[PDB]
Amino acid sequence: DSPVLQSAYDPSGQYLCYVTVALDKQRVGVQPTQRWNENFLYLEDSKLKVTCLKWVNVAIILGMNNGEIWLYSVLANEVTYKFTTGNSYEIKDIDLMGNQLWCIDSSDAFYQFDLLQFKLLQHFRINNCVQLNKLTIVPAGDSVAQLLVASHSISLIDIEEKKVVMTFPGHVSPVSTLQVITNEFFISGAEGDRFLNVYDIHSGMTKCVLVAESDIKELSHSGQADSIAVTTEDGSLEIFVDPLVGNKSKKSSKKIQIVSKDG
Amino acid sequence: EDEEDIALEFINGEKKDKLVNMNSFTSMFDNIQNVQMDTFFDRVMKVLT
Amino acid sequence: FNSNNDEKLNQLVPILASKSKDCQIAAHTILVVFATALPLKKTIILAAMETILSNLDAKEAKHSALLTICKLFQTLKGQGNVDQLPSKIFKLFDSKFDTVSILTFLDKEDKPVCDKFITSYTRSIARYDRSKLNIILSLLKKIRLERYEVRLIITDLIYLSEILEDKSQLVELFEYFISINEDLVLKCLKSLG
Amino acid sequence: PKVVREAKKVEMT
Amino acid sequence: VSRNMALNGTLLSTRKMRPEVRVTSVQFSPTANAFAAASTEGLLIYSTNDTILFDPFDLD
Amino acid sequence: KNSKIFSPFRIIGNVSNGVPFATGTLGSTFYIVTCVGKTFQIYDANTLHLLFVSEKETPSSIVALSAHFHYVYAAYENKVGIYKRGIEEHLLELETDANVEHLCIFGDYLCASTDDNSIFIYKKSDPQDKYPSEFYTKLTVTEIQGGEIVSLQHLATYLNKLTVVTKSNVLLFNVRTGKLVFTSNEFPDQITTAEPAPVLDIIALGTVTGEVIMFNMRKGKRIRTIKIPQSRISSLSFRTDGSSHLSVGTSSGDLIFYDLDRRSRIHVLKNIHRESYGGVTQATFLNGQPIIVTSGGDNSLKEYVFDPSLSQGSGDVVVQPPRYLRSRGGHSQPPSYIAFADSQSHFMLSASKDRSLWSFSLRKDAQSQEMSQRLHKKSKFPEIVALAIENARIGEWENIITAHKDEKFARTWDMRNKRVGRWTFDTTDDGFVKSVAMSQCGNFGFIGSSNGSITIYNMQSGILRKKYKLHKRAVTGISLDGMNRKMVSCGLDGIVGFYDFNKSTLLGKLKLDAPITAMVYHRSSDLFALALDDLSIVVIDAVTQRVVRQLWGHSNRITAFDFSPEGRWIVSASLDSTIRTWDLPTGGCIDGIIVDNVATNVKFSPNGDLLATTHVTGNGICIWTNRAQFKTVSTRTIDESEFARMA
Amino acid sequence: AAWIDSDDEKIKVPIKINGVHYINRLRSQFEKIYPRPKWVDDEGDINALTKILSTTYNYKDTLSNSKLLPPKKLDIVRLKDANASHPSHSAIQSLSFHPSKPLLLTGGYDKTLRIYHIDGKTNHLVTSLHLVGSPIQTCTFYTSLSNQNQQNIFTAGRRRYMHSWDLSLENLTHSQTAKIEKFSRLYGHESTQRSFENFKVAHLQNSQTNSVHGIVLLQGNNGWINILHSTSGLWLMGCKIEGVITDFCIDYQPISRGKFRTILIAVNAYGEVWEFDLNKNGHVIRRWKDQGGVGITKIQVGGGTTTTCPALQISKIKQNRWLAVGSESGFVNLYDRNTPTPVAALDQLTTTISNLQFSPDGQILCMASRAVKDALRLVHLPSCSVFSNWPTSGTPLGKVTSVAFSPSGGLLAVGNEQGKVRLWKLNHY
RNA sequence: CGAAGGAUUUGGUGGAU
Repeated sequence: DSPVLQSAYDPSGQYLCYVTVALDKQRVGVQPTQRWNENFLYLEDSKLKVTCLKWVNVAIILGMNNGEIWLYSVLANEVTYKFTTGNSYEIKDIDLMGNQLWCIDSSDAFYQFDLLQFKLLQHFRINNCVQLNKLTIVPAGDSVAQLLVASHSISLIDIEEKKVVMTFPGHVSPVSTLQVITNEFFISGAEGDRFLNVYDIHSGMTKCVLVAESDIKELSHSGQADSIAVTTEDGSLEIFVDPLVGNKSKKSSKKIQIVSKDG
Repeated sequence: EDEEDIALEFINGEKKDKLVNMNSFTSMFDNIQNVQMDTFFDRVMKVLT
Repeated sequence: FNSNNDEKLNQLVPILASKSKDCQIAAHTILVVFATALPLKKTIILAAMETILSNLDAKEAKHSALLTICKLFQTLKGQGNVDQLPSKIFKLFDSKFDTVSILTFLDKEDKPVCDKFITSYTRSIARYDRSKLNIILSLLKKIRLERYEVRLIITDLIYLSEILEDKSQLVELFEYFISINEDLVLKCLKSLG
Repeated sequence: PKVVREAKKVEMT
Repeated sequence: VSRNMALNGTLLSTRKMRPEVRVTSVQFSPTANAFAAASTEGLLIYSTNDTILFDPFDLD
Repeated sequence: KNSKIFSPFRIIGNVSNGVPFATGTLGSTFYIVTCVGKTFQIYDANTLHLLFVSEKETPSSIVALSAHFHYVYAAYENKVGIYKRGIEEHLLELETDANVEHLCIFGDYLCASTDDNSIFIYKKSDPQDKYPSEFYTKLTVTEIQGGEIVSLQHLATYLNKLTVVTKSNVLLFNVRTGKLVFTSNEFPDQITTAEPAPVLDIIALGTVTGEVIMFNMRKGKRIRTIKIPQSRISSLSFRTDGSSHLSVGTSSGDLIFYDLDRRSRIHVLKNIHRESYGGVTQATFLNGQPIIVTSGGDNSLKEYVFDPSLSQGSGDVVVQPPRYLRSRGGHSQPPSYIAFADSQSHFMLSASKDRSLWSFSLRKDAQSQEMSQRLHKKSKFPEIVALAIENARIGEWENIITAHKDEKFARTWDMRNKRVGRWTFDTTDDGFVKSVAMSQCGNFGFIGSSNGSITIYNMQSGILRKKYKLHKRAVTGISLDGMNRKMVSCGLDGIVGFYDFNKSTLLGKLKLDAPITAMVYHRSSDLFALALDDLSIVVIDAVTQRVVRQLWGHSNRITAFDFSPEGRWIVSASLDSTIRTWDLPTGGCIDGIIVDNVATNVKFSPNGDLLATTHVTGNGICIWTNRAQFKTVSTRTIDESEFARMA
Repeated sequence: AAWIDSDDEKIKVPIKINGVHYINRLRSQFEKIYPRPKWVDDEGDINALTKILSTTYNYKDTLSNSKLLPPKKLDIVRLKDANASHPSHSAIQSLSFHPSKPLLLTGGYDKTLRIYHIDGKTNHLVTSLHLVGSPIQTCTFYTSLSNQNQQNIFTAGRRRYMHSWDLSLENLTHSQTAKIEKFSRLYGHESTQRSFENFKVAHLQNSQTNSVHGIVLLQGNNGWINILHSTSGLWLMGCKIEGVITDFCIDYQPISRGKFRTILIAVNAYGEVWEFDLNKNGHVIRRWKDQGGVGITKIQVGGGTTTTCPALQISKIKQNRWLAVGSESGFVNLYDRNTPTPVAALDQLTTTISNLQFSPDGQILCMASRAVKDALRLVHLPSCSVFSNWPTSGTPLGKVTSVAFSPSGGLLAVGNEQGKVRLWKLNHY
């Protein structure tokens, strides 16, 4: 196991925000990837834990197990504002598109928030969603018209209709990553799995299944399906080159490892 | 001043009290006959104190 | 016998109304022993007084009740431990125990530890009774109240000066706190204004 | 001897 | 050999005495396809004649 | 979607899905009907022994169950089926798309409430008719009249009156005339449960904020108010044994009992059902007994009984606490692994994400039991990822081995004793266990480490004996022939290891194009199949150490696969939600299926007549019948394009 | 009757009977099937206590709100071992948490200073330092009270020299080398000192200049306590007692804003207790005896600032209210600092006491003995009564030889002769 | 050896026999 419970690069990839446990308390810190800062936000409650971590374009949104969302400005090193949901259920996932902010609780309740207005816009429940371990907002224009959600399978829901639109057979294990690589092409990954399913949104057919040498922890995509970088649970980084161009199952082309001089 | 200092003052303020064990009220039955029960309550307080 | 088994004590909780004096003081003993054995909610404690003070008519019952009353708050060990009594109970308490009776209660050298109850009583006086502020001064001299009990008593009197008109008994109370632990008075004033 | 509390067989009526 | 609950072993002058399950004798058939076991109920015969199993040899 | 080789018949291991269960009496035998997804199950209250099941699965999940003598009413989507002894006799179809929500049958009337606050009324065509079939009229309650309908209830001594209870308040409708006759006063709190009291004109009502309201409808006023702060009522039921008692279910899983005469609490049962699964979904006193049945969404049905008072006098004062008497349960989460216990095919072992190991009986008895985890001396363990069983040495020492998630050691399980064994097996290479296997003789256990090491222990003494270090990546499969001579291993590194177990030497090494995921070894035929990462199944014969058959067609990773007991067929399941039957002699797919839920595990029975499969959803096990065991089956290769079009 | 039907009265149901009468017959029959019960018929105050018992079935006051831990039930949970990431090869002779950062320092006869990042789930090792030929009988962190940027580790063993390891700036982690210094000059008092193995670190305020700096205390051959400057190492003053020095403990008495005095408490085997004023050249200011003391082995203070609960600036300096005195017999006399008479005479342990340490708040006393395995109990203060639920016979402690409380979070570390540091967390904190 | 004890007896219910 790694001391870093959660981490996430900024969109530019120049700054990394990570959360680690100091004694019984979690602390959140930020470091500059391109090149030390000794300032960490301290959670005063041992019970309080960081469930979600999301950068904003210089604030970072943190999902709490308490059932509320904190907005953190790293420069001031203080929580500027806390968005509190009515329920106390822990937030499972968080995503953003400008002012739009969508989160999901352990009750599988969708919520909508506005950064500019600091208000809870709408909250709703959609049937056939028994768990929601992942939330991702489709990048359609400048507004949200559909949402990709996955706990064991993957489902597509329309905000206006408040109903599911399409369903994709997902992994047996809980889904860990649901990043959208390009239009009508989003990658999926599950905990303790070496396989990534590339699904077509419009059609729903598995275009490709990318295979890692070991269980995949994190996923990073370059450009528009140009490449995908996946961190393996064994500590190695695998790179897939043009995975969207036998054809069903592809393996990583380049493998990167870190080892000390001693060995 | 700080709040945690006030909390530590509260903790400092708390004082011990004589805890009750199984063998603290056994002797009462020995001297329960022909006793004014006001004195019985007084003895209960005395042992409790 | 069941002190160790906290679960069994809880089931013993569900398991005074009689006009007979002997029956009321019998209930007093049961409440006193159990409270030290197992801590209870202040609502239980406050509700207990309302029963004790409802039919408190015999003198010997009053004496045993007052000893019981003081004990219960000493068992209380939570926030609001020394907060003011609520209005209905305080009116009930003073009616069945005049101020002079309590002043005599504090007079005796063998008084049981009651500073938790006394401090909670003092804040009740300031909140509800402006005439008895002088009795607070006499009350404080008789019993030495522990530090944080003093701090809260300084805390509420500060609001009195801002709200209540300046009075001799009001400043004399402050003058008393100027006499004892002058530095602590500044701390209360520093934190509050 | 402590109070015997037998889990007597219960058949429905 | 048998699954009859009546048979004793499947699961002062009077002998508490009932039939028991037992195999008196056994031999292979010279055809090398079956073997018969003498028992209380009678001569049981077990054979491989069905040969519904798939047992390929040197297959590619 | 239809298999020419397999056909479903029943699911194993599920007692209740969370829908409230109904109760009824057949003569002197009382029965409980419980919903199981798209089917139901009737149990005898005297012994809880299964009696009958639905002949066919409903196309939609059952929402409400009602029982009346020989007939049980099940509602699903917009149509209500009348069932007798588990058979379909007459189906009721509503004229609106709105699905049914609640059911009430009194006298010759059947009342059905839909989501749109519409109540449908039916009458028996004949007074002596066994069940209501004719449609009388439709009554709809508007928002002004009241809120959404909480339930449909009928109080005793009411001629042709339906006591509809809504979220806002209670409403009375005369179904014969179809008119609102009485409207109850508005209640401050949200109503959640309603139950008719035995006494006349009083109905118990449960709110969301721990309030029980005993509304006398004749006088139209509150009678009593029991307060349960910080709770919501889930079920209500009164004791009809001549003793005035009341039962409160709550989402927290606590069952409370009040004595209305004395206005006191008798006893409280905590956590009888899990809160996360809805706690006490339903709890009912059996008519005229001290018997109270309880159920929940955790796939468990329990019963509690009130013994006679131990005091010769003041028996009401001295009330014995409710006592556990009998119950069933099953997995509270979908099973992760399955295996057939014995050759006879009477018992099956099951492991789930709930960290619990169960043994499910296959026969009508439906007996089900937990594997006791109490350790031997010389919380639940983490979920299993691999398991092997063997039966030669049952009753002498441990005969089961298991590998736990994120666990460096394997635990043993004794089938005869139904308790944990006294042996634990370590990988000894700082690696997690990824494969577990046992020899046919039952003396040896094989453990595969994530670091590529294979450790061989002894089952009876639990002592390390042999260690083979060939694989450099995780070992995903181990198998030994019946002769205990040649052992086979596979690893994620893409190689297949061949050993002489007797002499401890290399017979050979074979490298495959794609990494291997799993292994299954057929001892009789001496063939073993491999699930490769390239979405292919590779069959290899140990004797000649060459690839024998390669199978293609799966569109995604292969979740599970197995050999037929005859060694002639392999059936596999993959993440593309398909089950394909492959005929090894011709090396082609002969049948294909499409499952709504991906089949996680697939296992043949020892006899071959039966096939057990587990899916991603559902707390039961889907068991299939092998039709080739009753007739011949063609081996013509299935059309791939048509099968893809079907998917 | 709130409601009346019109249909029932009009309709005539054949046996022909009118509804309302027919309804009455139905009411009678059901009344025959079940008797009418008596509860339906039924429809400051003295009944307050009766009502409140009915409202709730939970009667134990919630401990989450209470700031004082319960007297008799301790909510303690075990976490991952601290040494698991990098095991030691000898006994854990001493333990010490960093005053602010989440680090746990270990030492022993391995001659290795292993510092771990205590998180409770991984417990990885930050760095290590081997001191060739220098056994470690005791090690401790030190943070200057004035310059918060000054960190330092002081270590000593059965040797006539002491090692100091500077951790200021980036020396702890980034530096490829360790800045260490050897204190080996006693300035003419070498006869009094044979070894540095027993030492402690405290703060001394030079009153005339108001400057505050660290001091290093040592145990001498003949009742001698030698005091050295923490950084410069110069010999400041020496204190003498009579009989063989057994142990000494340190107390702070604040005087005014920014002013405090450092009192040194030393005890003899007799229980004779000396108190030196280190702000006045170490002159005795009080003398007393341990009531019924004999074979004394350890002395400790807490409830305020101390080596286990150091302060981060002058204003956090607080006076300890508790004082414990161990013994070979296993008695632990307790004194309330607020001849003295002990408040209690704890006697649960039956072997020689070796470790007495209070919680940072002074609410718990942990006594342990190295003589026998699992020799450890926790006493609730001021109740002076031992906790019962923990430890149990199944609790792995071994030959307890080191104990430490984290400054915050209520974490407990207990090392044993086998080199394992086991970690527990107090739920109240 | 050892995460909030160990060992012995015993009532009843459930499944087999």
